[PDB]
Amino acid sequence: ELLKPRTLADLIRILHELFAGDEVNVEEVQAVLEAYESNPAEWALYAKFDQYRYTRNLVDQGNGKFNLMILCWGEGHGSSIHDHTDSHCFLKLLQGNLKETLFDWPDKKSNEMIKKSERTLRENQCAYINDSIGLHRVENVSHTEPAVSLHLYSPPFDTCHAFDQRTGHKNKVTMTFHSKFGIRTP
Ligand SMILES: N[C@@H](CSOO)C(=O)O
Ligand SMILES: [Fe+2]
Repeated sequence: ELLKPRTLADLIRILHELFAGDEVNVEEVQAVLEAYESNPAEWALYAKFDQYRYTRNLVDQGNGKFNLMILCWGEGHGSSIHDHTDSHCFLKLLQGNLKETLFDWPDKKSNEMIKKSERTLRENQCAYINDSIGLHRVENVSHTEPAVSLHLYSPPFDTCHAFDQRTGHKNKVTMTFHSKFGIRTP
């Protein structure tokens, strides 16, 4: 039974229940993420920005089944075009707006990767991606407003591929945490 999370801590407790088993009900998880109303005081501890690129801040390590983290995007900060390593990936906006651009998996032949679609993700909305859906790029295109997002990945993963938009060629990247549980982890 899905109830509205009252706070980030409550959301975390609910997520531990939803991931207690071996499978994932994507629509239920997205619905509970969306139902949490962002409260900046509750996540300020994790919202550690860097001037030059977006940061990844671990909030909860789940139950062996997922990682929950907060990403902090300065003005103009964005990602590579990337995949999600055979995992579910939910993104909920906590502050600001992000542009998500979708791309198909490239063919083996070298070619420009042309966007398939794009949308603006707005405060409190929860999006979902997985490799079956495609690849994406996520960007804070604002010149004036930093963005903060809450991401849930299941299973957890710490490597992915970045894709060259000009050719479709991929390179393996190791992801790092800027902080864990509020503690900077240089
Ligand atoms: N997947 C990117 C963020 S966009 O992914 O919803 C990352 O975890 O760094
Ligand atoms: Fe992503």
